[PDB]
Amino acid sequence: RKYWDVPPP
Amino acid sequence: PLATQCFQLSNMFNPQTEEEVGWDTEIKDDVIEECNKHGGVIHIYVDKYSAQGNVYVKCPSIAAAIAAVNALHGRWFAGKMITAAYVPLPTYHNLFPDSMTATQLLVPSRR
Repeated sequence: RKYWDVPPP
Repeated sequence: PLATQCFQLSNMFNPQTEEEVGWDTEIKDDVIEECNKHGGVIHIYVDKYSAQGNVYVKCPSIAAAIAAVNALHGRWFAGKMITAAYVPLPTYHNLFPDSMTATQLLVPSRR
């Protein structure tokens, strides 16, 4: 699960 | 804006596009885990209804809230930019009266 610091596509 | 123990995060999700069961519990755990790098959390509420994707948070101290707001504001979360803003203590307590006497640090549900 990774959501923090994930930039847009 | 004057610093308090309480803040609101926005743009964390869009309730219309959240299908997976217990998604709000996973958001809560995402926020608790991240705030453990600062000074932890004593109350959190994931707003499942507002289109803005709001999370309310109370830290054990003003210092812990300042560290959390400064580190969370302007971060990317799931491809979107999140905002963190202070909430005055009486506004927060009107919304969430049980947070007035919260003292215990919260632990995420998942491992």
